[PDB]
Amino acid sequence: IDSKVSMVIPIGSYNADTYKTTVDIGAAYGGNAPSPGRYYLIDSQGAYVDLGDLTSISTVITLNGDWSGRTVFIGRPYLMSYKFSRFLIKIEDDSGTQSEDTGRLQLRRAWVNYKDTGALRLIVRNGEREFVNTFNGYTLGQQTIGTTNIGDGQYRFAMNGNALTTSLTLESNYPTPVSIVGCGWEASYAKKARSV
Amino acid sequence: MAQYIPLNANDDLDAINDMLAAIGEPAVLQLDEGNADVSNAQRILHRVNRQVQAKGWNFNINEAAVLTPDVQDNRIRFLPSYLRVMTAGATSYYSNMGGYLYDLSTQSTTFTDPITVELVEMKPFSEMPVVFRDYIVTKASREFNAKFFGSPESELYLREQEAELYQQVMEYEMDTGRYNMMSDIGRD
Amino acid sequence: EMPVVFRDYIVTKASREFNAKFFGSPESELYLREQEAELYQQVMEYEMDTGRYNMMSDIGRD
Amino acid sequence: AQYIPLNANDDLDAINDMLAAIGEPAVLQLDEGNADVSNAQRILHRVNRQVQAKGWNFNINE
Amino acid sequence: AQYIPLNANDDLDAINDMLAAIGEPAVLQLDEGNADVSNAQRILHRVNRQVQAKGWNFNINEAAVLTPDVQDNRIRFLPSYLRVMTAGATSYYSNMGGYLYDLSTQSTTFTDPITVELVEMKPFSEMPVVFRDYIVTKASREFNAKFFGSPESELYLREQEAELYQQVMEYEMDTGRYNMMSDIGRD
Amino acid sequence: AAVLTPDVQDNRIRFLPSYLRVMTAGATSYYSNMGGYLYDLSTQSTTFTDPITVELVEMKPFS
Amino acid sequence: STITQFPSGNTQYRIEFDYLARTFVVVTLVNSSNPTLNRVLEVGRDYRFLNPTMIEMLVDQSGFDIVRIHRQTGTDLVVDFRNGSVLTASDLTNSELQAIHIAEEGRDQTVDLAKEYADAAGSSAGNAKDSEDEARRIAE
Amino acid sequence: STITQFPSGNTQYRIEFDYLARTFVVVTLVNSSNPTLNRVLEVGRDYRFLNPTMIEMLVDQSGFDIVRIHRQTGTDLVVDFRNGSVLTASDLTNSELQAIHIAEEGRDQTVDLAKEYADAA
Amino acid sequence: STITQFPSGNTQYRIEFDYLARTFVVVTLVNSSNPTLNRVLEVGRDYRFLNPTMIEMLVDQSGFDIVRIHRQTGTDLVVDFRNGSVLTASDLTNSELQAIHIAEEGRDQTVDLAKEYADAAGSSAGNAKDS
Amino acid sequence: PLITQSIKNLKGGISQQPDILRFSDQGESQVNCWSSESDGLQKRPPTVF
Amino acid sequence: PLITQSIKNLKGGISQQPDILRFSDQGESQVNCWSSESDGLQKRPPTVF
Repeated sequence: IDSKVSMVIPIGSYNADTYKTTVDIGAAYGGNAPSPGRYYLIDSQGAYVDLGDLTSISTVITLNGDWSGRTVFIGRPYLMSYKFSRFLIKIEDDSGTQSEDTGRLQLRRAWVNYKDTGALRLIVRNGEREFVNTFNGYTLGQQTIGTTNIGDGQYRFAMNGNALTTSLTLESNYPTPVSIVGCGWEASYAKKARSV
Repeated sequence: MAQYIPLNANDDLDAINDMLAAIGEPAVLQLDEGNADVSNAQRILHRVNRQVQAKGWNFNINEAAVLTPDVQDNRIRFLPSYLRVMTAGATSYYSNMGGYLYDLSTQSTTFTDPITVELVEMKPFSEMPVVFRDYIVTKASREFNAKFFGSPESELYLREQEAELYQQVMEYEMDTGRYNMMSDIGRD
Repeated sequence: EMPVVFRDYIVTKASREFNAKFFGSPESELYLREQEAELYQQVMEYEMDTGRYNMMSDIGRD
Repeated sequence: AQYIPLNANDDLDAINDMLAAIGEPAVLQLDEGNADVSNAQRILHRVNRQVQAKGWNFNINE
Repeated sequence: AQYIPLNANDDLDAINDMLAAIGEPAVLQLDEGNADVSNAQRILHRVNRQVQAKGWNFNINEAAVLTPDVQDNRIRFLPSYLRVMTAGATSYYSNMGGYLYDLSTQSTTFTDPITVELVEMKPFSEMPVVFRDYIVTKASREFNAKFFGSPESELYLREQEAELYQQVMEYEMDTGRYNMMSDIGRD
Repeated sequence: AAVLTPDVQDNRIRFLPSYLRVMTAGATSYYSNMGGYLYDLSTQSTTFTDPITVELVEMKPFS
Repeated sequence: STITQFPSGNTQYRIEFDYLARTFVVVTLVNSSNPTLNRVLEVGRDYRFLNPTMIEMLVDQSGFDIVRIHRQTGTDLVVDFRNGSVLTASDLTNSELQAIHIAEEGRDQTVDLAKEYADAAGSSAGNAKDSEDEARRIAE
Repeated sequence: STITQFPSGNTQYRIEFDYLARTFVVVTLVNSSNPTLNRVLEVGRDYRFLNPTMIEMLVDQSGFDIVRIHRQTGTDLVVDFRNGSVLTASDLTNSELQAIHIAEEGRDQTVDLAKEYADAA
Repeated sequence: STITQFPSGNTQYRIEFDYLARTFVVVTLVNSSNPTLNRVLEVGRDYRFLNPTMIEMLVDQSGFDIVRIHRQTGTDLVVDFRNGSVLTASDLTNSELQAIHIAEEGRDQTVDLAKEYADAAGSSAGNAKDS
Repeated sequence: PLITQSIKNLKGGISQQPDILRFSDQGESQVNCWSSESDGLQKRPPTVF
Repeated sequence: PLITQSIKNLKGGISQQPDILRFSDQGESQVNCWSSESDGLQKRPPTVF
C-alpha cells in the first residue's frame, strides 16, 4: 500500500451503548489531515476494512466492535498494468527477426507461469465482448487455515478469435506481491500458396 | 459417495464437466456464464438433445391427443414445443404458416371443431432414461472436440464408444414393445 | 417456419461451404460429411411417413 | 436447472452456429458487423432457396 | 511366504490399479490428494453405472410391488431405478416431474398397488469378481486415452478386454440352463 | 457337494471373501451378496432355516 | 417429501429420501381414530435394515392402520475447524449439506400448519369484499 | 420481499427480488372474486425473458385483474467442491445464500400473503 | 426456546437463548386485557446491557402487567469474503449458525402470527357485512 | 494439426515500431512495473511517510 | 518409445534462478563438498587438534 504509517489505538474503547469505537486518524499523520483518496485498514493478521473517501474536513472514523490496544496499518492502493503485443509466428537466430505475414491464424488456448503471487486478473476482448478470469494463490487441498495464500503453480485458460483483433491485459490492485515468468499459446494454421 | 450414489447431484454440471474432460482440463466448479467454455458447450448440448429427441420412439408418440380452437376468431396456435404433427392411419397435410395451423387440402385456416392428431413434444434433459443421456453426452463431446480444439487421440476412441452405446440403445428399444406378427389370425 | 430436420440439414450444408471457401481446415471437415449423411437419411425417413402410398388401391372385383 | 435462453431468435442462432465452424465466438446483433456476418447470409439464402425447390408432399398444391 | 496385505479395501485397490496404467506409485488414503485422484472416481462411477444397466440374470426381478401413499395418490421415482417394464406385454412408463407417468391413460393418479419388472443398483464392492475386473480394465483404457496418450500402454488393454468379455459370457451362460425342449410332451 | 449352515441367534449365512463362484449343480440358481449375507432372488429374503447344499470354488495359496 | 405414510399390513417398506446417518430415521405406528395411542419403534429389536433404502418389520401390527416414516436431523455440528490445518472438500460438503437438510425439514413442517389459515382467511376476505361492495353499489 | 402483485392489462413486468437460477421464478394469474379460478402459467408458451430483470407476456388477460410473482428456491446443489480446482469468494457466498434463501422464504411467504389479503379486505 | 414471558414489576430479567449480535434481541411490554396495548421499547433510553446475560430497565409503568422477550435474526450476510484476506474458523462457524437459528425461529412464530392475521381479517369481514 | 510457441523471458520494455518488426519480448505499455534480473516482472515497492 | 540423456561432469555450484533457465551443471544445495578438477565431487578433509 502507499504512504504506510503505523499506529496504536489508545486506551479509550468505544461506548457501552453501541460498542462502536472511534479512531481519530489525524494523530497518526502528525496532527494533520491526509491527502484526499481511498484508504484501507489492515490489522495484524491480514483482514482489512474499506474506509470511505476521506476529505480534508474530517478525520474521525468508527469501527465495528471493541478493538482498542491493537496495532493497525493505514495506506492507499495503486494499480499495475501490462498489455501484450500481437501474437505472430516469429523466427529469430540472433542475426535478424523474421515474421510470417501470410495466411490466417486462429488461436485456441494459452498459459502463464507464476511464483509467489496472491491474486491476479486477465481480460480478453475480441470484438465487443469481455471475459474476465481470476485465480487466487494455491489450489484447494494445499492451503492452511489462518494465513494468506501465496504459492506457485500454472494457469491455463481459453482464447478464441482471429489473431489481428484479440488482445490480452493484466491488472492488479490488491496488497499482495506478483511475479510472472513465462507464457505461450497454441493455434491452427492454413495457407494457400507455398513460400520461397 | 465412495460406496453409493452421491447425495443431491446436479446432472447438467456433471455433463458439462464430462464434456470438458475430453480436452484434458479439470472441473469448472460453479457453471457460471462469465466463462467462455460454458456458453459454447450449452448450445451444442441443447441442439444435440433436441435433434435426438425428434426421431420418434415408443415413449414419445401420443396417438390420441385433442386440440381445441379459439373462440373469438376460429384458429389454432402452433407452439414452438411441437416436433411432428401427423395423422394415425392416413395421409396428412399439416404445416405452419403465420403461427397458426394450416391445412393444404382445404387451403384455409379456419377450424370450427376440436380435432385429434398425432404429435411428439419436448422434454427436459434430466428426465430421459440413462442410456439416452450417455449417448447424447458422448455425441456432444464429439462436436465440442472437433470444432474448438483438435486433439488426435481423444478421437479414435469416442467413435467406438458411440457405436457400442448405439447398439445398447437399439436393444433397449426392441424390449419395450413385443411386436408380435402372428397375432390377428384365427380360423379352423 | 420449416420443420426442424430441414433446418438442421440446411445449416449443415451451408456450414460446409463456408468452411470450404474461406478457411481450409482438415479436421473440421471429415465430420460434417457423416453428419450430413445421417441427416439425409433422417429426412427421407420423415418424408416417407407423411404419405401412405398403398399400391393395392383402386383394385376390386370377384 | 434447464437452460432457459435469453432473447432467442432463429436467424441469429443459425448465423451463430454457422460461425462456430471456424471457431469464433457468438454475437448479439446483426445491424452492424464485420465481413463474415455479411458473407454467411448470402450462402444461407442461396442454400435455402435451392433446397426448398425439390418439391415435397407439404409444398405441392394441385 | 504367502502375501497378506495390510488394511485392504475393495475401492482403494481399484483406484491404485487405475493409477498404475500411467506409471505412478500407490497412495494410502483418499482424503487428501492431487487432481488425478479426483479425476479417476468420476470415470469409475460412470462406467459402473453404465455396465450395471445392461440387465443380467441376477438383477432382473420379475415380481415387485409398488405402492402409493395415502394423502395424494401418486408414486415417486427414486434416482436408483434403472429400467421399468412389464413382464409379458407392452409398457408405456416414463418420468415426469419426479413421478410415474402412464402414456396410455395420460395421468399420474394410480390408486391401487401395481406389479412391475425393474432393475436396481448395487454398490461396487458387492459384485462377482470377473465383473469388477472387466469394469476396472474398461475404466483404465479411457483414463489412459484422455490424459496421457502412451502408445505402448495400449495395444494390450484391448487384448485383456476381449478375454475378460469372453469369460463374462460363459459365466452368464452357466447360471441359467435354458433348455429349449421344455413344456413339450405327448404320445 | 458342500454344506453350509446358519447360525443360532438370527437366521443368516455369511458371505466370506474367499468365495469365487456359487451355483446349483443341475438347475438354475439365484444367489448373490447383499450386505455380507446370502440372498435368494427367487424368494426375496435373507432368512434360511435349514442347511443347504451348493457347489463353490475357493482360493488356494500360490505355492 | 420428508414425510411419508403407507397402509399397514405388509412386512417390507421403502425409504424415499436422503440422509446423513442411520440414527436420523424414525418409524412410528399410527391410530387415526385415537391419536393418543401412537408408539415409537427402536432399531435392533423391532426392525432391521437390509440395504441402504429398504427395511423389514419384526413386530405385530394389530390395532393400527398407518405406518409413518420421516427424517429428523440433529443440531450439533459435524466438522470442527481449527487453526493450523489443511483444508479439504469433504468438510465443506458435509457442512453445507447439514444446513440445507435442516432448512428443508423446517419449511416442510411450517407450510402444513400455514396453508389452511392462509386460504380460509383469503376466501372469507374475498367473499365479504365482493358480496358487500357490489351489493351496496347496486343498492345506491 | 418474496411476493408481489401488479394490475393486469400490461405487456411488460419487472422482477425486484434476487434469485440464484432462472428456473426459480413462478408466475400466476389471480381472480379477486373467486380464488378457484387461479391458474399457473408456464415458461416458453406464455412468457419469455428479454433481460435478467424483465419478462414479456404472450397471452391475453381476459378475465383477470392481478398478476402475482413469487420465488421458490430449489433443493439441488448449486456449488460442488473437488480437490485441485480454484477457490474464490463467490463460491462461498452462493453456498451460504442458498441455505439462507430457503429458510427466509419458508418463514415469510405465508404470513406476507395473509397480511396482504387482510389489508385488502 | 425463542419466545419468553415474564411478569412485570421486577428489577432484573435474564435471556436464555444464544444470539449473534445485540441488535437481534427485541424487548416489549404487554397488557393482557387490551391486546392492542403492548408498546415496544428500544435501546438506550429504556434499558442497558450490563452483562451479556443481564438486562436492566430504566423506566417502568404499571398499566402493563407482563413483558415479552424474543429473538429476531436478520437476513443479511454477517460475514464478508474478499479476495486477498485470511480465513478464520469463526467466520465458517457463524455462517453456518445463521440459517440454523432462522429455522427454529420461524418454526415458532409463523403459526402464532397466522391465526391473528386470519381472525383479524374475519372480524373485518364481519363488521363490513353487518354495517 | 496444431502448432505452438513459447516466450522464455519478458525483459524488454515497450516499443512503438510497427508490429511486423518488433522482437519477441517487447510489449505495448507498462505502468508501475519493475523488470528485475532473475525474478521476472514484479510490482514496484511501496512508499513510507 | 524411450528417450534418455546424460550429464558429463558436476562442476557448477548452486543457483537461485528459475529452473527453466539453469544449466545442466548447477544443482540446488551443496554442503561440505569439494569440487576438484579431475575427480568430481568429494568430501572435505578432516581437521587435526
